[PDB]
Amino acid sequence: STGSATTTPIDSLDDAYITPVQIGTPAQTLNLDFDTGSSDLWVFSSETTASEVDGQTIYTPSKSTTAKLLSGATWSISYGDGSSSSGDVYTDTVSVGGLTVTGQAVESAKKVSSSFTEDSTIDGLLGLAFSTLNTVSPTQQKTFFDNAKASLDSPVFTADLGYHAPGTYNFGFIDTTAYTGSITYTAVSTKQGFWEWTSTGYAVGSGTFKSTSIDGIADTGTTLLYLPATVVSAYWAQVSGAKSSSSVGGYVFPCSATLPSFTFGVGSARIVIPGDYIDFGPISTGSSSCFGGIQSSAGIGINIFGDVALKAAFVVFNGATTPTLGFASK
Repeated sequence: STGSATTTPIDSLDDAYITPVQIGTPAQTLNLDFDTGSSDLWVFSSETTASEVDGQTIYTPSKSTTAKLLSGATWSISYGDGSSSSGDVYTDTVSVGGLTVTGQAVESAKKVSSSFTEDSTIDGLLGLAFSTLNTVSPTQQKTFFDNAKASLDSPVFTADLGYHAPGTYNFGFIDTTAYTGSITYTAVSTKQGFWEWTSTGYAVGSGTFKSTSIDGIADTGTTLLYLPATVVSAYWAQVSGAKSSSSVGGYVFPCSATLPSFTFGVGSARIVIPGDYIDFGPISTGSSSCFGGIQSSAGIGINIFGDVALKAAFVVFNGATTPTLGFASK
């Protein structure tokens, strides 16, 4: 089997991407944030504290003839940006782009933190990291990908995120028309439960490539590109007026600037992030100070190849017995 679904930016800055997901019988369609940095599929629901729902579409398990309460199971998750959610668990039928999993754990939110409530466009998350990170207790549950894997034509999914435009998540096949040149594959460590890999270096604009190992995670659920302070300082030094602002919470730059590109290495291959992809617009409405899309990972504890990086590539998440990651230009 295979599946193919379009993923759409939630706003004009590509702050996140939503993908429609069918849950239950008859189908209830919710727009979920596909997150290769976590491993829970959770949804706003009829059980979510009413004051914490503001415009989201909810899953109502009592209206699904295939929903079953997973007795005794609870979940609770905290994300890198400080947001969180928790609740109980059902199993139900879940379909993505024509690919159907029966008996998928659907984690129903009883509580969500303010940032989730305040974002009306995201109805929940669909985790695509390794199932070892799943938070369901006392019986850990599998991700959608893990459940689908054996049925897929090939044990892979691909992320093709757009810049200010829709893109595609595919399951079970590689669309050879969706990228240019070749796909370069690179090793993955699953030791921390992430799609963790090592970039071979970087360049700023038309500058010379610096060969240096940068360990980090491919994370569709993180907006920006978080890299070591040395790398980030080298980038922003090429932008007149750019500075790190503790009050704003990162590097800012004059909105009148033309940003240089940023290149990252995948083996001997190179992915170029155009300068415009690094512009996240005014820090507040009407400001002439703009927020940068490349930020320091210092004090996160890990480097993160988030959407800023991933949307410059066609990315293969290869879930073979020994997982790997592939990157192509597009």
